[PDB]
Amino acid sequence: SGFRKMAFPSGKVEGCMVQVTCGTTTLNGLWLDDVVYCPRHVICTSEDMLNPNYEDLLIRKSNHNFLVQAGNVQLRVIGHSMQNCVLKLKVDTANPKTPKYKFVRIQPGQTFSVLACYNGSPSGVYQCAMRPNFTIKGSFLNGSCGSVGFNIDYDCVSFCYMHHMELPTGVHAGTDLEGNFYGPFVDRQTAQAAGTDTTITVNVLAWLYAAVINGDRWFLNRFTTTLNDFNLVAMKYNYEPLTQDHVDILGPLSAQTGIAVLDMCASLKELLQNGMNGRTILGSALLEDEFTPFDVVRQCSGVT
Amino acid sequence: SGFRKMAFPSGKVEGCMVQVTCGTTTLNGLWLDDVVYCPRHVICTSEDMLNPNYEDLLIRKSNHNFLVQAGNVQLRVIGHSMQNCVLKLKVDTANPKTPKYKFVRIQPGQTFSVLACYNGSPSGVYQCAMRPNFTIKGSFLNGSCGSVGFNIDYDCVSFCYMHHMELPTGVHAGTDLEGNFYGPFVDRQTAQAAGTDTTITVNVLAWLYAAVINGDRWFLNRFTTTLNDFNLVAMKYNYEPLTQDHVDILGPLSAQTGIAVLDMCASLKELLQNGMNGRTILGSALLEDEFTPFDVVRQCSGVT
Ligand SMILES: CC(=O)Nc1ccc(Oc2ncccn2)cc1
Ligand SMILES: CC(=O)Nc1ccc(Oc2ncccn2)cc1
Repeated sequence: SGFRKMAFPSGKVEGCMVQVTCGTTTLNGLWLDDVVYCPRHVICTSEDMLNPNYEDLLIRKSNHNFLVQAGNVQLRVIGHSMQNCVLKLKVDTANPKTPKYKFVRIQPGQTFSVLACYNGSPSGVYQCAMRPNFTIKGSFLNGSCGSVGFNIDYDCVSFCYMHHMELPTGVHAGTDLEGNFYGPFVDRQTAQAAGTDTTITVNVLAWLYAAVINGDRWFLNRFTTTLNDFNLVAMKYNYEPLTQDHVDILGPLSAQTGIAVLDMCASLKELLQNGMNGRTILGSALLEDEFTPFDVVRQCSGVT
Repeated sequence: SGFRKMAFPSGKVEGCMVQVTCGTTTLNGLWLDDVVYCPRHVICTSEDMLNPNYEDLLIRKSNHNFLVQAGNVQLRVIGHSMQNCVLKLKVDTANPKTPKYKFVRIQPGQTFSVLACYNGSPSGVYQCAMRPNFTIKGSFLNGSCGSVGFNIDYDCVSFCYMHHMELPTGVHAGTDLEGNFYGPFVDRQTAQAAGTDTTITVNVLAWLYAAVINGDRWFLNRFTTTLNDFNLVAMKYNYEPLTQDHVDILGPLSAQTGIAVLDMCASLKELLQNGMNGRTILGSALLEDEFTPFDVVRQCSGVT
């Protein structure tokens, strides 16, 4: 029993982290097979960042201007290309620790672990969600760029995120491992205002299930609701609309607990309208939205 | 910027996790050098657990009754002893992945990462504190016993916890790696009521510092207080007494932010007396007490 914000074990990703230096910029790269992936803004000064022309900056760089260090051993760069907002550095050595891996582009509301790194050295791991405005609320200092977000399915690491930017509001923007930004963000130091940070309704319901399963039941009420009725209250509270797909996804938690999804919706409706009245749910004073239904089932069943 | 509940990278501990089976009980062991550490209740049936005589149960066991599996390779057990509440199984092979390590007994209020495991396979990592009543609020299902808590200093893993028990109230009890329980708890399935779960005041102040450093400043007030005055309010709110040692420990955060410790105490005093009024601090609706001053300095400076 007990329910924790749990990251995936980080070991398989720790074995992929390298330091990339281009002139006076150092940040992190991901070494998979004989390729190192890193933010293309490694080639930028902080002055470059105000209005970089990446293609033009890049022409001045040779393979030997990219210094790749894995632990305290330098890798030899034998090729470099730009793919969208990532650089791919071909090195002469396949990472001996390459795990089985996929590159996946996640949808907003999906959760992932981040291995926060500096000079290619891991400092910590934490669990995130891709917010509905395609930001993440990370912990990222200068030198953390190239830190990656991932899920693990048994032995297969699915890489979903690479850290590129802190927006002036202190939230985080980044790309998939094809170098495409999540949302409308760009690797330029300019005004970039995120949209509404809505609450991931389906994740909140999952976490209310997780709570019931762990003995926190005070918020269970006598009411039900309908998707359309619930969704009027969701709109009012900057909660994502709930779809029949979300209902279906919560089906197994519904089954395990014997609480119909729409009953738990009515419970959430009362929490939104009445607040917590100084009470907590799984040790939180607010409604947690960074557990997916899959996360709740994994953690509550004990998947390794 | 941003501030996250961050675990240590788990890789060095993942390389130490094995499965220990004694008859029909399977749980996790820690393989360091040629020794595997595990809860001594591996030798118990769930019936044994109601009133186990460990010495008497243990006499019936031979080296070959202990099945140690590292990945899908069996280790050969050449010795077993009981030390307090842990079994030490001598195996004929030194773990090739043994990191530099220490066994340390932490004090209440100190934080650590847990690698939650099942059948010797890691499922996740999360950050904890030893509560002032010597419990932890973990996430631990059946088969999770032998899962360990640790800090890392650069390359040296300090092991501080091994998971033994879920108390009837759903909180967690365990030992150091010498097999001594934190607090008054015992490896027996019986009424064991934890004391008052007080809030780790020094950790809350550290986290208010972390917040100020990350731009959450709304709770900064015009008041100061004294240790004795603050401590009257702490008592009332089941907060640990603040000592001059805690003040000293917060000194560097004080220096970095230019907010005297007693001013931040007066800020906390107002939060305790007035509550949050529906506001948040680093995305929490309650005062977080599972960051140490060391944790705040590490995460805010970027230590790897
Ligand atoms: C686009 C730019 O500004 N400079 C650049 C041009 C061609 C390049 O050649 C290349 N090499 C290996 C694989 C793929 N591509 C690399 C970098
Ligand atoms: C205490 C008990 O009930 N049974 C037991 C007795 C002596 C033991 O010998 C031993 N062997 C190696 C190192 C240290 N000790 C082991 C287990």
